[PDB]
Amino acid sequence: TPLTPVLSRFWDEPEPWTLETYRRHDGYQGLQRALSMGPDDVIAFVKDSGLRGRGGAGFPTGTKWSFIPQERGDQPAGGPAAKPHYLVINADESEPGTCKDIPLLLTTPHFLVEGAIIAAYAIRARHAFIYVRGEVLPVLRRLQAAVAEAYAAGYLGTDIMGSGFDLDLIVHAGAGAYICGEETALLDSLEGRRGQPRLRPPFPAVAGLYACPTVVNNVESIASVPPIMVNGVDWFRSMGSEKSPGFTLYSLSGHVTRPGQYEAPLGITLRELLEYAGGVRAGHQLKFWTPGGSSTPLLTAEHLDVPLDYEGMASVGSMLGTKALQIFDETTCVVRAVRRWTQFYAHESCGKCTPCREGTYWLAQIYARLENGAGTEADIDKLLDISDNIFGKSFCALGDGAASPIMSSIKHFRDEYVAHLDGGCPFDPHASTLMA
Amino acid sequence: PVEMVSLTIDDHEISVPKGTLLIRAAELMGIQIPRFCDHPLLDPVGACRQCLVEVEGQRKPMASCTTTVMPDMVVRTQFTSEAADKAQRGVMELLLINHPLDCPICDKGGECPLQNQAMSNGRPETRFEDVKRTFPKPISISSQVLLDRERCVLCARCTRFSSQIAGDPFIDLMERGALQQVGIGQDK
Amino acid sequence: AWACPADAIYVEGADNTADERYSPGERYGRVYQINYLRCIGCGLCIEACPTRALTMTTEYEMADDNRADLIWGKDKLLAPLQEGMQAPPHDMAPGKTDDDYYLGNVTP
Amino acid sequence: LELGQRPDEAGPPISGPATYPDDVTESLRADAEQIIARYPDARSALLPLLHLVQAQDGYLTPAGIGFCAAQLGLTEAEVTAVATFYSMYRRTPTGDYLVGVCTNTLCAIMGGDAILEALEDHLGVHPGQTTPDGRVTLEHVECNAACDYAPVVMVNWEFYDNQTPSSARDLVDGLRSGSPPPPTRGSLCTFRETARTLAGLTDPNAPGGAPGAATLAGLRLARERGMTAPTP
Amino acid sequence: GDEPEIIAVRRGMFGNRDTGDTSGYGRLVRPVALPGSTPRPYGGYFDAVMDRLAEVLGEERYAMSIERVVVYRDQLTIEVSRVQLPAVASVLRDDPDLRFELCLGVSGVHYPEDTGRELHAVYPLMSITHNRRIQLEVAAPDADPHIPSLYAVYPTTDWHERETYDFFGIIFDGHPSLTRIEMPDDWEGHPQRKDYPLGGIPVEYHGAQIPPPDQRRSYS
Ligand SMILES: Cc1cc2nc3c(=O)[nH]c(=O)nc-3n(C[C@H](O)[C@H](O)[C@H](O)COP(=O)(O)O)c2cc1C
Ligand code: SF4
Ligand code: SF4
Ligand code: SF4
Ligand code: SF4
Ligand code: FES
Ligand code: FES
Ligand SMILES: [Zn+2]
Repeated sequence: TPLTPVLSRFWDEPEPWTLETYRRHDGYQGLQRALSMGPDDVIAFVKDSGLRGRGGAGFPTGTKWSFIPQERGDQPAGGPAAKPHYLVINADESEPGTCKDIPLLLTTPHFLVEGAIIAAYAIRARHAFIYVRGEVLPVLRRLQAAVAEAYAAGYLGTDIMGSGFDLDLIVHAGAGAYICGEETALLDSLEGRRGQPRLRPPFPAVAGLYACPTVVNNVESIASVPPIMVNGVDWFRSMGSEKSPGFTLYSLSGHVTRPGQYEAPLGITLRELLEYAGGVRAGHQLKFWTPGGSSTPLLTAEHLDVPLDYEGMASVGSMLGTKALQIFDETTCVVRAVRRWTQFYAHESCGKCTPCREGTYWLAQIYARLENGAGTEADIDKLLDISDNIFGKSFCALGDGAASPIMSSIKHFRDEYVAHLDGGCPFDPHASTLMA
Repeated sequence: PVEMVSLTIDDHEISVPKGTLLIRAAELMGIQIPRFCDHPLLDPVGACRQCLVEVEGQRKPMASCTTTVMPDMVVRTQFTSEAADKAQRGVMELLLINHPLDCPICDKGGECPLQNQAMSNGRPETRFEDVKRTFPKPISISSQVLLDRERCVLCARCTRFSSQIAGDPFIDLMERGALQQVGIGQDK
Repeated sequence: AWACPADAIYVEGADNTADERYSPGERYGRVYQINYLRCIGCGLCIEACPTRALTMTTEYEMADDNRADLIWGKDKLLAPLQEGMQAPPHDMAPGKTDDDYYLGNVTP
Repeated sequence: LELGQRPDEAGPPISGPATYPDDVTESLRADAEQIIARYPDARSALLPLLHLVQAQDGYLTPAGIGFCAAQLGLTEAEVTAVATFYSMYRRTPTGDYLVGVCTNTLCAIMGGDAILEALEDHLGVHPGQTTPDGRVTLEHVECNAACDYAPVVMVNWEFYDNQTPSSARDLVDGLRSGSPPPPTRGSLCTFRETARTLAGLTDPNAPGGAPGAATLAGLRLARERGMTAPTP
Repeated sequence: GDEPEIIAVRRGMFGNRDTGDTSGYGRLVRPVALPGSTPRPYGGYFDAVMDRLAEVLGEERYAMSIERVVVYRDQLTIEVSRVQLPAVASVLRDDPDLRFELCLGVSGVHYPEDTGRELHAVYPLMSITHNRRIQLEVAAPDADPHIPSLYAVYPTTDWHERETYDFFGIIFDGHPSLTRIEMPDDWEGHPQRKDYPLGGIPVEYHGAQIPPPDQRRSYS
């Protein structure tokens, strides 16, 4: 399948982030089309679009919007008024490997701004929030400038284009916490609390921000909305599979020549993406890779030609995740990479769980002993059992994400794990440093 | 009229008021599900993950302390489900790895829910040959209460009480990850 | 004392404050009495002790004309101070901690 | 008494000045009112407020915790619980430039570990510590969503892409000695200014932010091979 | 009855009779039930012994006499109905196929929470001829602690009926002389009843004393 620049389309232009450039390419025409439609009509339009969550869950965004309980023509009484609806855009992008949201926001933030306005109109949310991680300050500045431009241009505030719709968009600069990227932890951090996941039910659709109905969407999911409001539904369905239609950003990174963001239809196999990138780092082969971020199970060359869509990744046993596509070649030690990911998870666990907290602590220590040569034959069986005790038992999916690299790496490279038992890591780290 | 829902725990049927938590139903039926963060008088939090049980139709084990009964639910605890027992024992193990070897000197010794539930639902010997987390102990959070953070299982019962029951949230879960620890602000 | 079937041991703990430390760790046995008119020599106490602090020597001669004199306190039960030992009220061995004492890595 | 955490504990507990001067509190109150004005719920402003105080000082202090608690009607305990949870709220005096080498798996094994070791040996400062000059604070950061831009290095959360140990050493030398090299994909400013920006009290219009090579790679390949969208 | 015999109801986790050292664990309710009737295919020779007992006793009499059959830990316990005890005892002793010539004694046990059946008497019977063992269990209420004395059938029950009367107050009516054997005849109360206090004294110590174990805490 070929590359399909849609969001990437405007880039390479001078100052593409400016509202002028965005308008120069049909910018905000989709918003006009939306406001010409009824909110429920917009929700149905997106549902027919088959757009699915780009934040890793893969959930259909249209149904997610439909779950918000608007007063669909029924007014049993004038009081108490229905709780306000909130649209939170998950501009947090902190999953390892995932670097698609940040370039998009930095280059064409008006895509996300228009999508957020359209979505808020769809769910009739009077207020919307862009929760963007604090470690991407350039993206924060770009997004704030874009929101200010939209306010000045009349796309935000009250009576958007005289449509009677009113929306106030707030850019919230979250502090450093990977877990905050998860629903109900995003909301908790928005509420000025510890970014820890909530107990579900109740779900954010009824008990979200400030205990009011809320929708949380990845910036990619929202940004894909304006492209489909124009060009119609059939255009979007023309890309990817029937169960996973549309285009998506793939963040080729790691031991691949010409790494970057490739906008391609869903289902493109890693083989095509590597071919476009020029293949793996010259003089080396593909050892392993993460389709999604570190949260998704590792994959090896055997799956090199599996379509990168939700169905295909599920068939292989992994998850499409955030299309992080982290690539690693022979020079890398799978034990080293998994140890670093486990350290990341231990650093990122909110601590609420016993499984995630304690098990990630233990796994980090075990992997440190493996890499240092203090490992033992029982350490591999431990790693496996501990991961089993973490996976599925933790409170949120971060525990499962922490377990996933360990389980997959063991399954694919028990040989390398055993080899580490001899005297520690045999691989020379300098071999993988891009000759830096 | 209160609505009675009915469900089978293990293989015994029971009727309980709608909205009842699985842990409460098991208590009424006489099944002892291990639990740390659950408290009948506190709003459930599902933190420790100790009360996991297998429920038909659910891929994951469900924290019985957060699961509301349903009119046809089928529940099998560690007494009648190898998966539930394995999950609970793994959680207990992960709970004990960082715990201090303080039972002889711990005040809670002999009356410690962790000791009793490790005996009833824990493995007999450790696999944790690694290094344990450590904190300075015991630090004083008030003139009356000493806090030994190493023994803390981060069940949040102290904090959840000081927030819900008494409106005095002067203690809260500080820090993040393995470093998370109940604490007062600075000196207040 | 917990394991004694005859309630022949009375023990009370106290904190090992830095100014006056008697044992490693944060607790020591401030008051320790054995009522040898209730002791049955079963040996469950020494089986119970998690520190080998309590042993049973082969010495047996014991008798008195007074009931009270056979309630042996900490002073009578403590082993004699041998060569290389210092007075109990002193800080732990340099560069050592409770775990070192229990693992046996302590020397005079 | 000696309540609370011991001062020497890991992840230094919030410490420092106990209270702000009257003028500082007045300016902070103005800024905090401005911040709180933009949220439906007052407590929702806690994270920005924590940034705001972290701009007044170089790091979170009991004075800042108390200010936020008073502003939002929370107890100092709740504010401390929120503050200690997030990594960007540094708990020690932070230099004018927070140099964070991304040492996550990808950026790490692709050079990041080498970059961090080189900076530790060059500055002498260990991760999390600050230079004696007080201008550079070395730290190691998790993935910063710049993976395609390998060995990324953040300077006050401004990107420096495709760094190398020599390049990173030159960057830190420039920061320490004065003239800072421009970020590859951002606009550099002092730590206090970035903290104020995170609170949303800084002008968003800033220079830099060009897409860069990696972000364009896909589009450039599409141009070369003429790949495009299917069109309506 | 047919359900297992609940002898005590313990509330709260950790086997704590009191309110609980830690809040929130006191809501568990677990009845302590001694095993109920065993399904008919009794193991070993128990099945044969019960078949013979039901053959010698009429179906009506067998139903009236045998309240329960419990095969626990490969041991057979016939919960015999009171009043009928002498008849079944005679049948067991005299019948050639049963022939339990050796009654080993009478043991009293008290179940203060077992309504209407607080007092139990256990008759361990052995047949040397067939090399078989069984137990008979006879329940009497605390308010009517009378039981038929087996003195005519098993003279050895004397000094066992007397001992169990002394320690529980079970009145084995028909016994030649049901006088106290262990306690002084002037003694008040029946020591082995659960309500009867242990009667210890505090153990003295320099500056302190340890109350008897019954007064102190326990987690049974
Ligand atoms: C630990 C964890 C971290 C996550 N981080 C992010 C994130 O940074 N950005 C994001 O868009 N989704 C993230 N998610 C997914 C969120 O749950 C997200 O709100 C949900 O998948 C909906 O995304 P959608 O808009 O693609 O449907 C994370 C999930 C977990 C479990
Ligand atoms: S799994 Fe980890 S991140 Fe998720 S709630 Fe539990 S401790 Fe927090
Ligand atoms: S809290 Fe820990 S040290 Fe204290 S008794 Fe319980 S298990 Fe032992
Ligand atoms: S200190 Fe608080 S969180 Fe820790 S175990 Fe006790 S009640 Fe639970
Ligand atoms: S030998 Fe020890 S345990 Fe046994 S009764 Fe005497 S003091 Fe108690
Ligand atoms: S008691 Fe239910 S998860 Fe902790
Ligand atoms: S690994 Fe460095 S930015 Fe992602
Ligand atoms: Zn290695």
